[PDB]
Amino acid sequence: HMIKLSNITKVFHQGTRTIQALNNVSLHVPAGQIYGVIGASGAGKSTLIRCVNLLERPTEGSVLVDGQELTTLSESELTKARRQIGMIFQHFNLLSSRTVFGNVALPLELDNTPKDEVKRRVTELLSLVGLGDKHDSYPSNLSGGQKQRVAIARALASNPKVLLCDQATSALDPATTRSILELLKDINRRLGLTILLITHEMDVVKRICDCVAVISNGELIEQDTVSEVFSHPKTPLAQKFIQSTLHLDIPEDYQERLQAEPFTDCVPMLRLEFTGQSVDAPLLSETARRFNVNNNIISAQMDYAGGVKFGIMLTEMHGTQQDTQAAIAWLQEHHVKVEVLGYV
Amino acid sequence: MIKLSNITKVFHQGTRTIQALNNVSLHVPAGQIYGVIGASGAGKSTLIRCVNLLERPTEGSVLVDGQELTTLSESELTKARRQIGMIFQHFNLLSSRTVFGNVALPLELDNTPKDEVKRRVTELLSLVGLGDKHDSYPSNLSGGQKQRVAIARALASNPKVLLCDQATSALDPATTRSILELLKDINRRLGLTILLITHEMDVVKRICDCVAVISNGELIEQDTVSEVFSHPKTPLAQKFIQSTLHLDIPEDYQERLQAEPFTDCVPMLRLEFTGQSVDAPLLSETARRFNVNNNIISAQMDYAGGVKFGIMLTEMHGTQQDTQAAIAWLQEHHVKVEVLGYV
Amino acid sequence: MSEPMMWLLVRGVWETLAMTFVSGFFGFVIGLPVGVLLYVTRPGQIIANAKLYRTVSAIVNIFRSIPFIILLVWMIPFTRVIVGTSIGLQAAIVPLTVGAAPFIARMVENALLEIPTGLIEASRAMGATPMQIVRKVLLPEALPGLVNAATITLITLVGYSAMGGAVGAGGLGQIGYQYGYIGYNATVMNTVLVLLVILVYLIQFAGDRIVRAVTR
Amino acid sequence: MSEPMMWLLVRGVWETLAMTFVSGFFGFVIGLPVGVLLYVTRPGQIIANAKLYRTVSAIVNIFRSIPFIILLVWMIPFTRVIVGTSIGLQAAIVPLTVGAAPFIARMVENALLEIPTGLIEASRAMGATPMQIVRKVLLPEALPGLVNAATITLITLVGYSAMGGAVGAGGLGQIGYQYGYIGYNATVMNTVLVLLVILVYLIQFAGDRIVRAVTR
Ligand SMILES: Nc1ncnc2c1ncn2[C@@H]1O[C@H](COP(=O)(O)OP(=O)(O)O)[C@@H](O)[C@H]1O
Ligand SMILES: Nc1ncnc2c1ncn2[C@@H]1O[C@H](COP(=O)(O)OP(=O)(O)O)[C@@H](O)[C@H]1O
Ligand code: MET
Ligand code: MET
Repeated sequence: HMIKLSNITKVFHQGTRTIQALNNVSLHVPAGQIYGVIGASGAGKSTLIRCVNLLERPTEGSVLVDGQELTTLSESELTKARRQIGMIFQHFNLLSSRTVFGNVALPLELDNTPKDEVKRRVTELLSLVGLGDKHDSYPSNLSGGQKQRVAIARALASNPKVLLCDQATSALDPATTRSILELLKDINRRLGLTILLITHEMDVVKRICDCVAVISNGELIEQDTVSEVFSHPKTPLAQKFIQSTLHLDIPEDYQERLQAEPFTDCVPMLRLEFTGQSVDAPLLSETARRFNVNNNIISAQMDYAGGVKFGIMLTEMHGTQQDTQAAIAWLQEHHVKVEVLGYV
Repeated sequence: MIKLSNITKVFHQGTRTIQALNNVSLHVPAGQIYGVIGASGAGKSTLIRCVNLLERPTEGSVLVDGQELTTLSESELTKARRQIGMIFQHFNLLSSRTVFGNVALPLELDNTPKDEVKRRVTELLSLVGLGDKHDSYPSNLSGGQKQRVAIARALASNPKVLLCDQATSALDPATTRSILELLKDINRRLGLTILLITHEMDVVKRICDCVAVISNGELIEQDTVSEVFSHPKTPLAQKFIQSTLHLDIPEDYQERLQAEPFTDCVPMLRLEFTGQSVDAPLLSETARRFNVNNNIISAQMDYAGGVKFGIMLTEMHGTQQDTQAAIAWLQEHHVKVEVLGYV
Repeated sequence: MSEPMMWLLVRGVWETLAMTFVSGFFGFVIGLPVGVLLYVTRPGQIIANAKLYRTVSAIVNIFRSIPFIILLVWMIPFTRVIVGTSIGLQAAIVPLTVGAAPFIARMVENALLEIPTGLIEASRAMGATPMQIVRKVLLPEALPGLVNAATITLITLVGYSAMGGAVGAGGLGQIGYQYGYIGYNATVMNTVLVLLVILVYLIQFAGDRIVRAVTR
Repeated sequence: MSEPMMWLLVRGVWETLAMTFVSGFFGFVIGLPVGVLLYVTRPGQIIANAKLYRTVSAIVNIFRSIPFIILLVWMIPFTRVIVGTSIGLQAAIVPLTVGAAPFIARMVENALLEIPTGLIEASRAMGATPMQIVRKVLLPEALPGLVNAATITLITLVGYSAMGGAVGAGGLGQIGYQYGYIGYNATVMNTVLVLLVILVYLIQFAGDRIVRAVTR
């Protein structure tokens, strides 16, 4: 009951036409947990995350952060509200004129904070983010990673209860994203900071998120624990993103040769999803012996998401139509979700 | 077509001696697509320019179509550049011109009949599927559609060479596929030599016959794409052959991984496949024959220059007599078995 | 060169410096608020009025559209009304500041447009009041732009106080007008001109040396 | 509102329009080549002369620096020699031309710096002569910037012409000086001023409307 966005809808009257950004979006982020909202470019990730802070006004709905209604509020009270919700962004939005020290200090000077308390507060957050070294530097000097730590430190300046991330590592590279995401996680785990997160990369969700919602055109299609979404994904669109966190490519020549209608001399290529219980079990070797079947494994990968192992396989199965149907049955029996992609 | 010989180039910027390229010599057979790959700052940008002499080599000699281009004059160097068409990363189109006229430009530079410039340009646009979009200006066009204009312009003069400077560096994988795919159908149809530089590897596999690998000034390999992908000579090439095969090795195993054998252990292996092998149901086959259990971790197969390729990591549960017999069998079948450690 | 002539140009150079800097100063005490309150009313901003903007923009465009000499001559009645005089140094510090303000506002608003908008968005996220973001974030980020606008401002105001010297503002503009147009003396005309180019190059050098002093 | 007054005043409008456009025209005949001469001669660029560029740019600088009044009057001895007259519009479009030429060449250079280097590299690879380059690629690409630059020159020459009223070039700007500066009539001052603001907007809109249609 940390943050509760209920029925959030935002619409635009930008030109001669009215475009709909979000539809009855409802999400609840438990206190001390990390919630990621994932979606394609244009789904309303940006608008949604902005409704929490009320940089954007939801046409209709309810924004309840830390228990307090935010939608209807006095402008002098929204400022009192933002001292609990810091924000970080894709592009870093750091002031080019001020040192990393002053940059972290900036939200504090917005309240009439004493100069003596400020310096103590700033150094700790600079020591926390790993920039305690670079006290006297300007954003033009810092690398992408450095700059993002500053922005996080700055958001953590007001010692906020909730942290929002607007594609925060969408600009940083793979090597750096992980350390920022790990730093961002540690702050949550070590300090209990509630984090809301939007991204378009599923790699991001699985690395640090505890719950996850998949959004497509303003509507939420799958909404559940990270573990349940990475194992037993109920949406085809949801599968697309998961199958991307692991790099599972079907070689160009297969999808061309592969056809959904069964033909003479054909064998089924099927993709298998393993949930935690079956991921480490050598079931494809067992399946080879028991039912006298030959599996041509095209590609396969396993990973962890939400503290739960999972994995996916792409394979064509050779054998008798009776044998094939039998081993598939043994896989479904052993918590491996079998799904036939067609025949080749 | 293209024979760069012992060419060396060093910049003069700010009392710094950048070995842009160091003792570089490259030969390309007429009508064959040849690629050059390297890390940023390696010298491929400087190099591809050395072909049509947009950059002058401080040492060495360049001959295209047999004729040397360094020993030239300014007006004779233009006449020679009519045979070396070039395309660019940033698509470099005149926003003031239309698609048609933009392609007519290279023909305009050297005075040509209006009807002939219509005829010529009309061919090349309908060839790239832009015989339709004649009237559009580049502000309107797509990333790929602009590159199709760039291509159509490079061939306006009807050249013998088509140079590509990171042509798809800032392009969509679907329209990267299509562009590389378009360049390939051109190689075959016209006998056009393609020499291209890139930092992307996906492109090397996709369209190259041969490939060089250049670094810190000097190009250190030069084999078939196929041969280089399977059996890389330089540690540099190993890195490039690593980016293509998406081989995510789990983080969890390292704390669990041992350098030497332990009681109740199963070894962990790295299997590398080649050609027809990649499609053989080999792990289902060893599973029966030697009554061992492969818990399969990771697998990716990839066409890399006209040869199929594959790699996988597995545990192998079973007896020590069953294991050495299956591992031996796999090796007898041309699967490269490398043990990594134990779990 | 006369001995009275030397002690005269010195007063000219003084009257010239006094006019450009004071007018520049007043043009900013006015233009800077006009420019900031022009930026904050643009569509999508903190206080976007498509109606208020069109007005404040329409007047500056009109004033800015009026050639200075004409603006000054037409302002002569107001000048005498407010100064009590039409002739002099402090008489000219009126049409020169009114001449300067329309230019300053456009530049200030344009300088503020260099600031990347997410910086505004970031400010609000922290809980910044609309007045705070101006003095805390906007002016500081556009400071090199503004310091640069001021240089370019002072310089147009050198050319401006000069035109004033043909209609009685004094300064080096007067000395070049009397002794270069009406009655001609060679040493007198040339030293006026060379004093004016040096004054511009000094005003440019000083402005740049301050812009180069801000951290990238 | 004397009809006869109106009939000249109508002359004045013609005197300004003539001065603005004819000086503008010659400003570009001097400006376009000095402008490309700098850009093309830039250090990154193909001609790559610092020694020649330094010279040309510094000449442009010391002229841009000279305030127009002090230039116009200083040029009189020279103005007279060329035309035979120091008075009248025809002598005046001479210092009006040298007023705008250096102002233009820097606009032209900057208008050419806007277009992506690499149109040159795309251009060179096709066998393009530098003469072919400038004419076939450089200029056409810079056209929106060239048209916008001419609008700026013309608006500036409107304001530059009226300053000629004081030295007696004689134009709509002069009607202002005589009636506003010497013998104050409120109908003719209001009428001269309003006519010039209208002339700026017509120059802005003619120019702005043509640029809108020259981007692609
Ligand atoms: N400031 C804005 N002005 C006009 N339309 C907008 C604005 N922001 C978003 N939209 C529209 O609303 C949709 C919401 O998506 P957006 O907020 O951009 O999130 P995402 O990061 O998923 O694209 C966008 O596809 C866009 O069409
Ligand atoms: N015109 C130039 N002047 C000075 N240095 C250059 C120039 N062009 C490239 N370089 C530098 O010298 C090296 C030449 O490599 P380059 O030709 O840019 O190949 P790549 O495309 O692999 O970067 C690079 O490190 C680059 O930064
Ligand atoms: C790219 S790994 C190739 C392995 C083969 N498909 C098998 O079934 O064992
Ligand atoms: C998520 S891939 C799981 C494959 C399984 N462990 C097998 O080898 O049979």
